[PDB]
Amino acid sequence: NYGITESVKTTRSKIKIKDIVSDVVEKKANAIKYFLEGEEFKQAIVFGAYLSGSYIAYSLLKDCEEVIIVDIQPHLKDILFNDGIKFMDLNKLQLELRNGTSINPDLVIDLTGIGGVSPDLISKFNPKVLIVEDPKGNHDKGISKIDNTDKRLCVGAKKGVLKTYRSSKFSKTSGTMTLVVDIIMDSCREINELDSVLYTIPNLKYFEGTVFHEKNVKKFLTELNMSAITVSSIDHVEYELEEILSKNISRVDSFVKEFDKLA
Amino acid sequence: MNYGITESVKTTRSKIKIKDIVSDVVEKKANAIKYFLEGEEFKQAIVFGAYLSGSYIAYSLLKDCEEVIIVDIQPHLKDILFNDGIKFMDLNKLQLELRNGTSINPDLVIDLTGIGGVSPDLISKFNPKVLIVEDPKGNHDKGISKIDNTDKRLCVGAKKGVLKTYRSSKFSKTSGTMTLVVDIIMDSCREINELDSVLYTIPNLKYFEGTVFHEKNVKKFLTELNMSAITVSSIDHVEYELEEILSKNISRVDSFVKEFDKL
Amino acid sequence: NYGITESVKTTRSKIKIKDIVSDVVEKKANAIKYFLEGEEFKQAIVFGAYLSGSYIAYSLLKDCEEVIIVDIQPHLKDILFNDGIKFMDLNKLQLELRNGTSINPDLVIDLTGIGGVSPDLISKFNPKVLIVEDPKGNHDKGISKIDNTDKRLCVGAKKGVLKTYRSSKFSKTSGTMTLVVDIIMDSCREINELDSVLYTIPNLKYFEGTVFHEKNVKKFLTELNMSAITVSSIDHVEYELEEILSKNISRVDSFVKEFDK
Amino acid sequence: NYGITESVKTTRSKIKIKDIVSDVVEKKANAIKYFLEGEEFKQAIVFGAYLSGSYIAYSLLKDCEEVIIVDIQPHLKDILFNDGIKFMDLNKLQLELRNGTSINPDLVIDLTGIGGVSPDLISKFNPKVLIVEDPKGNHDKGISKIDNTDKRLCVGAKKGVLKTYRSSKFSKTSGTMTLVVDIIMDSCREINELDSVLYTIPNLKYFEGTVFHEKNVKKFLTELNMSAITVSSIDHVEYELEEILSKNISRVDSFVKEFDKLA
Ligand SMILES: Nc1ncnc2c1ncn2[C@@H]1O[C@H](CSCC[C@H](N)C(=O)O)[C@@H](O)[C@H]1O
Ligand SMILES: Nc1ncnc2c1ncn2[C@@H]1O[C@H](CSCC[C@H](N)C(=O)O)[C@@H](O)[C@H]1O
Ligand SMILES: Nc1ncnc2c1ncn2[C@@H]1O[C@H](CSCC[C@H](N)C(=O)O)[C@@H](O)[C@H]1O
Ligand SMILES: Nc1ncnc2c1ncn2[C@@H]1O[C@H](CSCC[C@H](N)C(=O)O)[C@@H](O)[C@H]1O
Ligand SMILES: Cc1c(O)cc(O)nc1CC(=O)O
Ligand SMILES: Cc1c(O)cc(O)nc1CC(=O)O
Ligand SMILES: Cc1c(O)cc(O)nc1CC(=O)O
Ligand SMILES: Cc1c(O)cc(O)nc1CC(=O)O
Repeated sequence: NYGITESVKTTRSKIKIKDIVSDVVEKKANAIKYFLEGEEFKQAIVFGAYLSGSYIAYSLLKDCEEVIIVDIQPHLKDILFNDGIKFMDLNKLQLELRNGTSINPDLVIDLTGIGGVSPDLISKFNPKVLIVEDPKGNHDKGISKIDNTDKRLCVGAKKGVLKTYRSSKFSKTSGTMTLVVDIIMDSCREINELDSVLYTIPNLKYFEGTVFHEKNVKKFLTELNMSAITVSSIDHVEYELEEILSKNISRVDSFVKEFDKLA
Repeated sequence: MNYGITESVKTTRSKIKIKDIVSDVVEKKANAIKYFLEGEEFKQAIVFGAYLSGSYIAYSLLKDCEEVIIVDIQPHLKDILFNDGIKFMDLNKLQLELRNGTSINPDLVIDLTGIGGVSPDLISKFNPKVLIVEDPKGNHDKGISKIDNTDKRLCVGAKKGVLKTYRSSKFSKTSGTMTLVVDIIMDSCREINELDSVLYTIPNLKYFEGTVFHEKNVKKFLTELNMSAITVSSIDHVEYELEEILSKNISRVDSFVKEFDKL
Repeated sequence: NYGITESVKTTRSKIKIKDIVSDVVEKKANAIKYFLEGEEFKQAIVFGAYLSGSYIAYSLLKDCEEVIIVDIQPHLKDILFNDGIKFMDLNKLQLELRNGTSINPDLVIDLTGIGGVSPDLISKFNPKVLIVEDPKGNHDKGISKIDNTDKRLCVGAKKGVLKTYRSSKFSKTSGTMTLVVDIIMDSCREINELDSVLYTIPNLKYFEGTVFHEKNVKKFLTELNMSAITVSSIDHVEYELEEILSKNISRVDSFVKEFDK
Repeated sequence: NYGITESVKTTRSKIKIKDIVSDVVEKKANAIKYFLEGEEFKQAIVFGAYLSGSYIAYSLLKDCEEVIIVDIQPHLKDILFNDGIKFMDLNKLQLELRNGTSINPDLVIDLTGIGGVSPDLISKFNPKVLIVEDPKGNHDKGISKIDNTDKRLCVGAKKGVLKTYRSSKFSKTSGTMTLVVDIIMDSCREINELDSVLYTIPNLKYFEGTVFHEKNVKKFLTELNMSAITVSSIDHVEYELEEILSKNISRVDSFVKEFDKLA
């Protein structure tokens, strides 16, 4: 399409924010898959539905008979896309733990990160495998101080820490939201330098507010259908726009590092 | 300022709104013109290009100009004018009145249309005391220089001037108010993200130009500008630094009319 | 080609600082050539021997019968590589201008920039063509304040301003040195992001000091033979290193903008 | 000092490369000091004299009766400034281990990083404390692949990993040379943006080559006495130049992260 006049072009990227989220959640899910080495489980409990928790739970359905997503926010059941996954709010979980025997997972995954699940609640399980997502990205004193990932690695015969970074680029956290935003912002800066570009728009907003303040998952999902970037230019930049975004998405590297505990 | 996903993370929306950035930029352009005019009074001022800075620049000319007329190829842009003292004419109505009338004979002509805008031929039909042409070019870009014809538009007026707007020490592709606002926001984000404890920084941007020229909805566009320029997720307070970074980037904008002497 | 151990490689760029200087001076000389449209001159006077002036004077020898380089520093005669170019210091030029008739150029080119040639000295000529190099690059208030390029365009039937920028990149001035330094620095940042790179070294120093403080052109020319960049990496980066540098050299765009009457 | 004419000022930074090196080696030595909690040792063995190793060995003399620096390069004995530090080449250490009993350290520190000490040689010791310097900085696939820091933490009752990063900035390694170079380069970017600056020169060269190819420590030490940055500007920037460098040096954060065997 054209801009203000036919002398300027407007190009909306084919890559949408949801395609960026998808690629990142998938890398996290594949990092977990690789660490699990094809092991099968009777009951998997995943803490934290947003943002990568939903796909990671879907990915566990193949080798896990029962997959339970647990979240402190009951409205996050709406972020699950597959009915095979069971959703439990934190109160219902804690209630069932005390007055029941149905909760005894062999796989526990903590994806809550900063200010999330307490090591105390994790200590109530005895799984074969414990995976804790490390929210820390590149160095930041403020984030390191509030982080307690090591304290959460208190159960499981096998323990692992899910780490996610961008090769050659700086990111403050390993969070899917942070990574998507950083991939978009870095692509923007390089796209603006392409010949004939007037300006580059990253189609961003505080998406996290839609999910946790407005409590509207449906609206949040609609907001992710937006082109990641919109560019105003004199010449065609469509090909270079997709290449810069794809290259930045490809920088994402996710892996589970085994936390050695001999006893 | 509010909590994010949990009480361990804060969300800070900047006090500075996108409209405050737009306002500061348009005002710098209007003051650059004011300074160049040296208090000279005019009977009829014609301003080509209502969007984005033309609206305020026309309002600023009302003091020393008896009649101020905004001319735009888009008739719906009459909605971007905020003062009823500014007369609005579409390009057809102007061209018609020029041929079959004598009411159009301005002593002050201002072309703010930039890229793919007013033709030097239409400018040649006037004989003002002062001609000011806004140069859309920012920092060097071959694609933009090729399409630019600012020098060809400086064909009339006893006194000629070129309105130039740049960001001191920073790169911008154009002098456009939209380009500058976007670049100020993006550069502020880059620096804000480096503050200690910041997780991620969101520039609240979108293709605002599309709302004005594709959707043809000025009202919606104006509402979209009321949004905070930046939203930050952090562990610690960044509210004061967030405003300081933005203010410093807004201050980098330098607008001036360079006299194009001729005899 | 190994570093501290055989597990790390050291790669010195094939492109030398002199190759970057050469490419930038040639772009400036070609910008002037295109503006002159093949016009022939009897006497060309070029103010400012360092850094592009030397090559620009050499490039004028084809269409100019006499080419004179003028400079406030007499030792800069050493930066001229062709004996066909005549060298005069600023004092000798001013003396001859006042008490003589041998100086009456039809082509005047001012390349001194910041704190250089006075509009008063330029006003003493009546050439067919005048070219003033604009030292300003991208926007900077401090540099704009001290700049007086417009005041120097006071003579010549045809006037032009030599402008040089880097497309899509920020540079404070249009000066050859600054452009070489900025090309090197920007290449280094992108090279550091290549996979397996540990660190990237721009082989820079205050080269200007060797020329104007130490007053040693020979040493300065030897200093330019160094590789522009040295990289420590686990994997091969030879070709990417040359591609990033070449792309940054290619961003340089020089042109003479005609100043009407 | 002036430049080409008196209209331009040349400013050489008061901060020398050696001062930036000093701040980085000292932070590493203080990170180790803090981790050791004042514990005293009979024999400390430090692998890798260059670059931070020499000062780290000097810092251990207070609480260690015997401090031995071990290096694969015999000429690196020249980088040690204090005669109290005993120097042994790699061959001499391995020979004495097999045909002797004088080598039985209670403190082992591996600072060799990439392509350095083999876990096999580390396995030959039985110290009270083992500290392995992690050479990895922020994420890079190539560097992570060649890194084997975890495999080197095979001995010691107490294990620690010395990590060094730049808060909010990207660095490929934790190496003293990499950090100094990155601090200088980042300071240049910001210094170049100061008003009136024409250009900024980082006074860098391949210093590592002087030490390992030319095998001249003396020359290397002389090369570090140079000002870190030289700036050409119209106005005074002395105070800002030192402030930008100091702020970048301050971003360096070194710490030993404990690895608990719990056995
Ligand atoms: N104690 C707790 N128990 C269960 N869920 C929690 C929790 N504390 C926070 N959460 C939930 O966990 C999520 C924290 S955000 C996690 C981001 C995720 N690691 C990613 O990279 O996408 C939110 O859905 C929040 O509501
Ligand atoms: N030939 C013409 N005559 C009158 N108005 C025109 C025109 N071509 C474009 N325009 C109008 O001029 C504007 C071009 S956008 C101008 C951007 C402006 N310089 C700024 O910095 O804000 C739009 O309002 C457009 O509709
Ligand atoms: N008044 C004057 N007359 C003649 N030469 C001068 C002068 N003032 C300065 N110079 C010389 O002009 C040069 C200024 S350096 C300018 C940089 C050059 N435009 C480039 O891009 O390479 C120096 O060689 C200096 O000795
Ligand atoms: N197997 C080995 N045994 C002992 N020293 C070694 C070694 N391999 C390399 N070295 C030495 O250890 C140093 C590796 S350089 C590591 C850089 C250091 N971590 C810093 O940040 O300053 C060099 O001096 C090298 O000669
Ligand atoms: C990673 C992360 C987290 O674990 C908790 C929180 O509140 N915010 C983030 C940032 C993000 O979601 O990207
Ligand atoms: C400057 C400018 C212009 O003159 C014409 C156009 O279509 N777009 C822009 C960019 C902008 O408005 O910022
Ligand atoms: C451009 C320029 C100049 O006009 C005068 C001076 O002294 N230094 C420079 C910088 C440079 O040589 O690049
Ligand atoms: C850290 C490091 C290392 O462990 C091995 C090597 O060859 N180079 C470096 C880089 C540096 O010294 O910064």
